[PDB]
Amino acid sequence: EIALFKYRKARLEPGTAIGAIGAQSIGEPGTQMTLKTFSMNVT
Amino acid sequence: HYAKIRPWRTFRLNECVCTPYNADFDGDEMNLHVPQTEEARAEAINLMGVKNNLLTPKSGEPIIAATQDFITGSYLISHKDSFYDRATLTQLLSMMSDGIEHFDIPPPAIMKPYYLWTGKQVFSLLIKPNHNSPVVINLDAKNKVFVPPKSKSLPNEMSQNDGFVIIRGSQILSGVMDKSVLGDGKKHSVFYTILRDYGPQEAANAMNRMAKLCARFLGNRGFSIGINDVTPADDLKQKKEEL
Amino acid sequence: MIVPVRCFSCGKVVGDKWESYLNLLQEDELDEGTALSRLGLKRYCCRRMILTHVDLIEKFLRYNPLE
Amino acid sequence: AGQNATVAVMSYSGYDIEDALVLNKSSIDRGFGRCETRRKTTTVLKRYANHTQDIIGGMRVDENGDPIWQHQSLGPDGLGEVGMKVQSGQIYINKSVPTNSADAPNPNNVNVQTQYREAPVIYRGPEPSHIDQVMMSVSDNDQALIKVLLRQNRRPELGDKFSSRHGQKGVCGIIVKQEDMPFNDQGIVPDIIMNPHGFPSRMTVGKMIELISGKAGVLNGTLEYGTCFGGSKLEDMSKILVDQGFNYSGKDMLYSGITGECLQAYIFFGPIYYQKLKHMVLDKMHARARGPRAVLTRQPTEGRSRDGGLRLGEMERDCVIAYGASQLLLERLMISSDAFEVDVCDKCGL
Amino acid sequence: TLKYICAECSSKLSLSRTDAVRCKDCGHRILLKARTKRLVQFEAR
Amino acid sequence: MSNIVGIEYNRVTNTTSTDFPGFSKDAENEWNVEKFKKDFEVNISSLDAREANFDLINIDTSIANAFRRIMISEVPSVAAEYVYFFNNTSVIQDEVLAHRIGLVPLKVDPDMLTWVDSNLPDDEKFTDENTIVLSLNVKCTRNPDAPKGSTDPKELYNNAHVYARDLKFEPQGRQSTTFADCPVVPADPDILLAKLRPGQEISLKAHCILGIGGDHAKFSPVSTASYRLLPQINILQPIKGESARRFQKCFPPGVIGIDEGSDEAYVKDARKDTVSREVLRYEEFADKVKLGRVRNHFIFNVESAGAMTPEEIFFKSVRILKNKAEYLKNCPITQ
Amino acid sequence: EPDREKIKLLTQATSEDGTSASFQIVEEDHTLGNALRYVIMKNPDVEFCGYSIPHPSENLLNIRIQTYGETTAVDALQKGLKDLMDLCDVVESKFTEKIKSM
Amino acid sequence: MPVCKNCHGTEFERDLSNANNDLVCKACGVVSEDNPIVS
Amino acid sequence: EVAVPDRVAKVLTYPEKVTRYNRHKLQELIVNGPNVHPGANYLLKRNE
Amino acid sequence: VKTAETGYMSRRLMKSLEDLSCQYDNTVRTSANGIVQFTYGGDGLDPLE
Ligand SMILES: [Mg+2]
Ligand SMILES: [Zn+2]
Ligand SMILES: [Zn+2]
Ligand SMILES: [Zn+2]
Repeated sequence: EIALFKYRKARLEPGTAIGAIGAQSIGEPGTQMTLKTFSMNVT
Repeated sequence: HYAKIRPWRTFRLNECVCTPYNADFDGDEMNLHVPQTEEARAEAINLMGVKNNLLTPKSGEPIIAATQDFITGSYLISHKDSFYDRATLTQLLSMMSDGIEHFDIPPPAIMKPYYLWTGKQVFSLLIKPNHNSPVVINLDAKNKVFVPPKSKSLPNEMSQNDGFVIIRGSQILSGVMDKSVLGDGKKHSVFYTILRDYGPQEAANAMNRMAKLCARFLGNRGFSIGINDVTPADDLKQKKEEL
Repeated sequence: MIVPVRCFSCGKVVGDKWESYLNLLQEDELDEGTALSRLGLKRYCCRRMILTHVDLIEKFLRYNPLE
Repeated sequence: AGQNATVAVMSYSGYDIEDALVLNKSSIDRGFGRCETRRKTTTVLKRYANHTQDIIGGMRVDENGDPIWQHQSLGPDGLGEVGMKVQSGQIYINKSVPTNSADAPNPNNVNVQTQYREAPVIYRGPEPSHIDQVMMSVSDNDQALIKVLLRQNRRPELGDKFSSRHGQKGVCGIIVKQEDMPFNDQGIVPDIIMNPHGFPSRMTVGKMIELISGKAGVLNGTLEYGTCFGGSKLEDMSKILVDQGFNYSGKDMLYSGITGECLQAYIFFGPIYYQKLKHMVLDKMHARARGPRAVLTRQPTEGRSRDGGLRLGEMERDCVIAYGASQLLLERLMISSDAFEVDVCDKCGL
Repeated sequence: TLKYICAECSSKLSLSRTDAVRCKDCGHRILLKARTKRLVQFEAR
Repeated sequence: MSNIVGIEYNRVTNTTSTDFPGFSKDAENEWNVEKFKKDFEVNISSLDAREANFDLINIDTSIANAFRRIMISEVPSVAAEYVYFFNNTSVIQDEVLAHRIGLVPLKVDPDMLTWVDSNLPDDEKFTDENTIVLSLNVKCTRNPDAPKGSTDPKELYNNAHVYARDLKFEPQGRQSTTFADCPVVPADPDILLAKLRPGQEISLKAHCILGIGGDHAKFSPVSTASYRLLPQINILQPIKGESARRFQKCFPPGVIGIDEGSDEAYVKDARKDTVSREVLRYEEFADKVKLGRVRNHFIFNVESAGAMTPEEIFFKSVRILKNKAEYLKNCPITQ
Repeated sequence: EPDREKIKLLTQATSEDGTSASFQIVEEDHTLGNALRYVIMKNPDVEFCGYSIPHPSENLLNIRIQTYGETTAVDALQKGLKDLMDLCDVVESKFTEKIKSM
Repeated sequence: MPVCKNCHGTEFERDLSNANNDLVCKACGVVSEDNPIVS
Repeated sequence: EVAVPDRVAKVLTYPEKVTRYNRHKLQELIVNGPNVHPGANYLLKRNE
Repeated sequence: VKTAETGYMSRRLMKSLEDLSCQYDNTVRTSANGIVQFTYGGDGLDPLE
């Protein structure tokens, strides 16, 4: 009961700006430690 | 958010929700707005409420649990060795939900030679206040670091520290309340469990009865970082001098 | 400027604590600390004003064009 | 450029989270961090190129009643007094110019000075202030220059920045009455309490030496050193602290305020030179109502000066799109901003 | 009216409605204003 | 638990008083009003005019915190608030000078006055016991004399350093009745308020009020009303030999002493020292001399602002706590 | 005089018969919080009494006295508050009878 | 300028408080205009 | 909850059309006045 | 300099992905009633919860 109730609820509810959520998700991690140590000369 | 009318014209929000705003309290201004019609007010509070937004959508972990004093004071409450007096446990249990709701005092962990409640039972009382609240949960997790159980033992609880935690029936039986057990980490905290088990309201209520607990107790316990605290010993000095 | 009448953290009065300090530093000289010990200072947050506090009001009252 | 205060480094009352100080009532009440903000308002009265002069006469008595709320603090001279107060509406300096001289007629014998309408400048401010120095003078071109500055004695309120000189900032969180802060055997209640969490990740250990050096400087009498790469060391400093009778590390046992028993861990406390910044909460508070709008877009102005306006968009309106709010994002960009009545048509609907 | 304190020798002079403002024997140009004779009131807080 | 805490080099032990019935299997004795009266005898050291060192017994830290909390703030005092001015041409602005006039103590005993309301304005605020008015006026010129004084301005200018004794007292009607048997002065007459120059003038009229310490800082009659847990030395395995010299040079030269020759180190008295705990550093005394801070004693050190004796202060604190509890006892319960 | 301002029983925290009651008392602070908690707590009938202010800028204090089935928590505060007056009367009497010496 | 609804030709006063400063009439209280527009 | 202080809460309004349920509460906030915090600044009746 | 570049990167990432709904056919759709993926993530489930 609990696993199926958590699976049917976890289905994406329609009418949601998934592109906006994804674009806020990709643009968020602006930490970017950029460890340039060591495969040589790769960005 | 909702409104609240207090003096001393600077703003107050809370400190558990400081992580998404990334505030630093260093002269950082941060403006507010109000809706106007009756449509957009409910459109704000039912779709953008703080009880609904316990998750950042980038991976689905809880992001609003607590902050530095709350975690480091709950660690001092429930370390392994903070046996409370009945007066001290009484005051500390009343000073979380001040007078709005009651508690049922469990039998202590130690009988007739002096009755002392272990701090983990004290954190267990924080989750389940009464039998009228259906808040029974289950959890098993890890306190962000542990020395592994060096012998041939199947559980990870038989270590030099508490290590692996376990919750059976809204009761912690081993462990502390550090990071990635309380929040701001992976998806196995206590508040995430209260959320997924019994909705947003009890998840918010557990945080707002932990905040008034730990903020009011850590000012009473005491914690400082002196020059003796950051003193290198002579052994470290003579080891560095040769290494 | 002018020394406050009572110290900030504690509440001991700081009147008859400044002129009796400069009078004791000019005449009947003591080093720095036996002055306060003989004047009657015990708590060391009552001692962070007489030891501290350059006198600014004696430099502010200099500017009076024949008042 | 500051003020000295003893300070107990502990985590107290939960108002000590992230550079969140906590001050002391009846210690801040004794003149701790008191401010004086001075702004001048110079309105040079000029005579025009139309044979006129701006008379600054005022003093409408209105039936001998110590006159009205507009012209109360102005006196029978035109210029404001010294020492009288003003709270958001009293005229403290008068400026009356004519409007027939706004154009350029001939200097006829008709009445040019026939009206002396009132257009002064008024102290628009949230809090009352005083006048301490008003002067009338002359400029280069023989006209009556008037400069007046106003000062108010700002008590340091809650929301005000207080930063150490050693490198940690801070805004006060709450004010404690007198005795809820932990005292000692001598009974000295500290003034401020800093965050213990502000020390590790900001990586400051010289403040932890600064408390000891300040304690020995206020103890032994001598103003102590602490310059770069030299100064007074710690080895003799701990010897002085243990020779007077205090602890060798600056620590002390303290007694809790709300319960009276001891503290389980030791708390060290000593003086730090604490300077106050130019971020009084009265100088940074902002408001908005249905007020002034621009002549160009019929939207409010910028900053705080004119009236004010706090924009949202270009990264901020996209947040409620990411939530999925439809009617809030419609209302707070259409109805609350500007509701206009463009007429349209079907055939060539311009 | 006894006001308009000077800024060089502090003389109490009373200029008329047309003066093209000037001081007394000090030979100065600017002048301050004396304190009013009223009763200002406030608490000691 | 023997009423004593532990002192380790990093934390203390057994902070809670834990002396209630319901702690281990029985009645760890209950209240028993005859027993608390039988087992309560205090020890007074001395009473000066600005010092008291009277001790206490057989009570926990809670009501001792109550008696030091009400003593520092919740007992009334007397000081001026409303300072009316008259053409103050000094360099000090009137707010700071009136703050200095208010915050200085005023030596006059209370219960000669009553409390004031926030309503009934200025013509009815001061109703027959509210006002200790202190009128002041001071100004100087260049002193006609021939001193030299080329560095110090002492003999050059008249009364340039005004003091607290310049604040006079104006009685009117019934105000002279309480002045005849009780002449009013400030606390210390040598308190510097302002510094003036010739051409500048200070004249004012300050009104007084009866207030409690929660409002302002000048309404606190005690500078420091704290207490002290008495340090109990619990030295065992005596240290006779040449180690007693280092044991004396490590501790203060007070609380501990040595008999003669190669004897052990005894303890002189109890109320002498704080805890320096330098013995918890060396590897000779770290497991040999064990100290602690006993409860049950609560060494007081109070001092007056000049208003009243501390034996009146402690008595007034006890009486106002009893009145504050009685006002809550006689209150009816209404939901 | 019907001066109901100080004490007020919470209608949304008590039980049916009694045995537990939140007392919202006004105009009081930590001056008597631990001074009354210590006296009510050493009552062998009272098993859980603790005080906590809601917010320091408000002059409020909530205390929740839980007890067993013997006595009412309303009337338990009466006996646990008379005894603090008895404490202060004993301390005042001994201080008066001792201060007459020297 | 004398445009109003309940009265006619009265005086006016822009507000000093609440940062609102609209040009309002007297003795009944009607704004009788739009929001203020300044440059 | 964000604590909104009354120095910026008395200048920050919210419209409430009366709906025969809050008539007593809105009458209380009209008779109380806009100077104290539980009050109302402006009003607009049915007529234009 | 890294935050100065990252702000403009997150802003110019937005307008190409701002209008992207998810209709009741369990599909994700663009502004012109087009389609880019027939079920979201292959499963159709919420990546938040
Ligand atoms: Mg910042
Ligand atoms: Zn001091
Ligand atoms: Zn001159
Ligand atoms: Zn009208």
